[PDB]
Amino acid sequence: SIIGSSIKTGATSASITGGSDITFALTGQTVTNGLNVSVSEDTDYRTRRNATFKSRVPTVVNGNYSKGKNEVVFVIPMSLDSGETVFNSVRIALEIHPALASASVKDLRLIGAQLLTDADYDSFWTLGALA
Amino acid sequence: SIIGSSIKTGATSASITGGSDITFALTGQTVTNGLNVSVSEDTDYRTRRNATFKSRVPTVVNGNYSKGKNEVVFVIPMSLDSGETVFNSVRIALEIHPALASASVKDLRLIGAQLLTDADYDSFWTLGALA
Amino acid sequence: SIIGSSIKTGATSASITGGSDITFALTGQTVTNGLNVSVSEDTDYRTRRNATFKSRVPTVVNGNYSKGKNEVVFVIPMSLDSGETVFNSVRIALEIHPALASASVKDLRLIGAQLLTDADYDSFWTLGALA
Amino acid sequence: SIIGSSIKTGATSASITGGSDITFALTGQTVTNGLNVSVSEDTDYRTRRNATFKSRVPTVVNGNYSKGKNEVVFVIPMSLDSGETVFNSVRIALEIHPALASASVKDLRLIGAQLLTDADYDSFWTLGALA
Amino acid sequence: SIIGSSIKTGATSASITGGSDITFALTGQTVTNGLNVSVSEDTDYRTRRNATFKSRVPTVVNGNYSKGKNEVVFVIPMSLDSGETVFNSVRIALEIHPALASASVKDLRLIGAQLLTDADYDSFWTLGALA
Amino acid sequence: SIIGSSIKTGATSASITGGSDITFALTGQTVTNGLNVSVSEDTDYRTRRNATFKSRVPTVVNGNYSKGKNEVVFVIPMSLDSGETVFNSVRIALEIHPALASASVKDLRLIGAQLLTDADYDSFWTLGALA
Repeated sequence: SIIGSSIKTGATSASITGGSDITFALTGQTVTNGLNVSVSEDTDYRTRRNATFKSRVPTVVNGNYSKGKNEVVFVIPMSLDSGETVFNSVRIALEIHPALASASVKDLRLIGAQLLTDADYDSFWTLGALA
Repeated sequence: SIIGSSIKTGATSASITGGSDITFALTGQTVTNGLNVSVSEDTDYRTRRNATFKSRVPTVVNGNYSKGKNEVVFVIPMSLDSGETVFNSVRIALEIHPALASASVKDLRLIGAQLLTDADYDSFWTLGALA
Repeated sequence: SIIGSSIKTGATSASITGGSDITFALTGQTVTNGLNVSVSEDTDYRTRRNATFKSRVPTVVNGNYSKGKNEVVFVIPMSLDSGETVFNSVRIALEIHPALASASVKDLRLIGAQLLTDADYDSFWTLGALA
Repeated sequence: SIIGSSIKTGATSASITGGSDITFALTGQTVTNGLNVSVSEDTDYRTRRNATFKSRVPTVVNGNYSKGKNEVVFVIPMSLDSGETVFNSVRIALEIHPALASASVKDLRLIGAQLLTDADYDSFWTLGALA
Repeated sequence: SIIGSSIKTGATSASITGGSDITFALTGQTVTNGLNVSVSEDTDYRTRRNATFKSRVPTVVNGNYSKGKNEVVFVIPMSLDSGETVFNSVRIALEIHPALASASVKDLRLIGAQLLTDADYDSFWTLGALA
Repeated sequence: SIIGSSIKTGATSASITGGSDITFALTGQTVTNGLNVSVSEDTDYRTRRNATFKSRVPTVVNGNYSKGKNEVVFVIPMSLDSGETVFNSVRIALEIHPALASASVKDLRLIGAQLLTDADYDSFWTLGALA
């Protein structure tokens, strides 16, 4: 279902037919080049979904610029039966050279979002199935 | 607009209002535990957009499981004025522990894709703006 | 009057019948994982009252959490007759394990603040009196 | 909410709109320069809230006096799911040079209490949020 | 024009009759003792105007205070016909001893600004004239 | 207050609603590549405000120009309780490459002046705040 899948490029926008809200607040977990915001709507810190935003800037090397990198890491911590608590992590990193078109940047955001949420990729994401 | 942003958990589904289709086909670029599919709709091999799916399953070691990891990377190549061709990357990795709920797996997929597209973060991704 | 003193747990709130306001503003004195705010209402830099907020979040290590620590220190500087300026300190640290109830966190804040102000301990703080 | 917060100085007194009483009795835990009193109103020793009072006196060094230090440590012990029991600790230490005004000492007690209990600082104390 | 120039001291406030707005957002470039905010309104990072704020607070040596230093640097980047990209700088550093009058501090800010924006100095700033 | 501040670019001109005049006359202090003009209106040299103007023109290396540098430093001298006399400084240095737009030069002058004299930055300049 990965091979021969179809996804929209240059989409006008994307949206979500969704359920309840969730709201971020500042965590004050020291994070270099970024922020930590957790959801103040979960009641138990030991399992509060949080998210970390990072932004590395392009490097100026003798008139040549490297691509920059903007990461987000969203985390669901869960307490195992063993007592050891672990982390379920969705990470999305977007690396862009400044010379790319402002429109292609947003096309890239939306095409990644489709790669996450489309049904064609359900087997891949959930089961790990290649091809 | 990161601090205080609001997104949806337990969404029924996500969708996209957008333009033209793009179709994938298998590339055969060797990728370990993975798969390269490029678009058959772009014509120039230099600038032909391609994605790569890597997959690693939860493996049991010493009686208990290790969280598994499913990466995707979608790439827009562009030739720079200097001659070197550089890649523009969006990379989405998703690491799940086997104990997570089937429903919370899709909640992670949708809450991650919602961090790319939702206008609240629109200033973050484009401008690299921490606020 | 320590032995046998009585204070309130699960208080709805605490309040203060008192005089003039004092307003804080950011100082920029470098404080690691922290923040210096001094009063903009005192005028002399020598004797200008200032507070410092340090914050350390619960960090997971080897599958489980470590209790976090939030310090404050409020300082009244005074110049001594000998010339050396000395600081007068009230320091309030609060260490919470993530498993504590949200309500018991505020119960700790109020039961601690009630140990400063309640007249039973009034002889302890002023006179350094153990009884 | 820490930056630009307002608190009362030279307050006449502070109080607590509160719930049920709690009473301290002598613990006989050997504590240097101080006492241990636990609440005889909790029924299970393994989780009896206790408090420890310490008083270090000013040091006389050739006509010069160091500030003295009066600590209180209030502790909620809690039994984890792991079986290991840990301690939730509010600690309040007040360091005063004897030459400070008797009125400024009590202003310092009350200003620390406000720093604990005011709503402006809820985010800081609970979440660990700086600024 | 520099010799004999007249500028207002003890001014109430300064203003600017001008054109379009520009807004700053936090860059996420790591700066020692400092901050980087760039222009959220310029669309190409390669030429995004940005400002960097450094701050050092007065340091005390055995009762004697040192004048502190607040720097700002504002940069217009431009790429040359050489391909090399050069930074066009304006840097304003204000060094104040704590004992200075609160109003003399703001008089220094305003008198510095007049030294940039009065016509008497146009020849100096633009060309480098020393009369 | 620094993050999110708004300031005018492409401004026509800046002005100052202010108090009394002050006039400069040539000091006759020898300054390399520079000039010293002090205040003809302060009566005691010991505390006469003075300004020093330095200038370096763009230098050409085999056809390539170097950004030139125009410095100004303005000084309020004050004698301390120590007897020691310290200089209170504001220093503005404008470094321009010859290829920059004539109007962008004056826009830099005006935007630098706004960075001193806008309210958004009061906390930064006076105290040293970095937010």
